[PDB]
Amino acid sequence: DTLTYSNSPVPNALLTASESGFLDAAGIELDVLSGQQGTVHFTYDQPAYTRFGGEIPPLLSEGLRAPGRTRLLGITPLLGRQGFFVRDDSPITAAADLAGRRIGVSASAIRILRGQLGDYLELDPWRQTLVALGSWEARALLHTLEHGELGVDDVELVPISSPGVDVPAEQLEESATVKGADLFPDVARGQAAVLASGDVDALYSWLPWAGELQATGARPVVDLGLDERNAYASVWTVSSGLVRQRPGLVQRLVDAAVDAGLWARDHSDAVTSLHAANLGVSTGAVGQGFGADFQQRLVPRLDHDALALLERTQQFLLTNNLLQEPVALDQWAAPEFLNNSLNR
Ligand SMILES: O=S(O)c1ccccc1-c1ccccc1
Repeated sequence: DTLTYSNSPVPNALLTASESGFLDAAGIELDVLSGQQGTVHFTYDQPAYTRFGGEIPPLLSEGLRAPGRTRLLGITPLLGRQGFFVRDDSPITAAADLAGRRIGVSASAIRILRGQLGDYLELDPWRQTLVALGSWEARALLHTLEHGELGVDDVELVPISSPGVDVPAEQLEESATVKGADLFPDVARGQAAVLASGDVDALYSWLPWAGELQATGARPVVDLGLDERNAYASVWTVSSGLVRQRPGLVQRLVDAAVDAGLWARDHSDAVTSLHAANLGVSTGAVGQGFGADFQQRLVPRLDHDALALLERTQQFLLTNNLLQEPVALDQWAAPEFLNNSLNR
């Protein structure tokens, strides 16, 4: 069987099972989304599509635009090097030092931080979701400033380009695929340039990108990766029709991901390498961006703790008016598959 797919620049068992051959053994082959069909990464508008990535796009799709297109198969928390980075030679060493400083943030993050979404509700799915992706920077800045007893009104918000948030339709359509290596090439190099421009004092970085940025001679004012309140819940979705019509296929898919997740625990280097190749980053940055032992946490989850993390992100979206009505996670989830896999 053939399924179209994609994954965000996050640790996940779908990519792992695919690259390690577990899916092939299960008689499943995945075809990654081309840049020309890239919007599906945000819209889920395909009959046999599966994605494992950030939770914001699917939450918006299910809760704001097209309820019912997907079912949730599992969750894999994400937490690693994260925060507002400054050059090593910057006199800024504590959160309090950010007072009155120039914080580079995406236009999307500025809308959220200002509490002024503008035309948000009128935007097409792609641009609309990109506004919501400004949430990473927004929450990170709020948490960071709390450390110095500061608020958003105590700093200068300066518009800059942020990876994954600023993705023009032309860039997407011109990209070979939605793999990080194609869509997000040399992120750290670009962020290092912003910090060297003399017009910004700090900017937000995370994922392996933060690992490579750090290597250029930069550091986070506050490493948000050290506090779980900065974690996100990567979600694994599949077209709802497959769940209802081809449960056998979905079960084989989930079984393969679980086996791949178990296998990953004893093949850390291979898992690091396949993620590094997929994202187009150094192998060392993967561990920094996802956590040193992320390979031990690849078996998908649907336990209450995992669902609570997903709910936490959903609440940030609701509070900030990015979502008006919440997605019923228990209804969205299709726990029977993962449950059957773990009971083998
Ligand atoms: O949750 S998202 O998939 C996501 C999560 C983390 C980093 C990048 C992206 C992304 C943004 C735009 C297009 C493709 C990926």
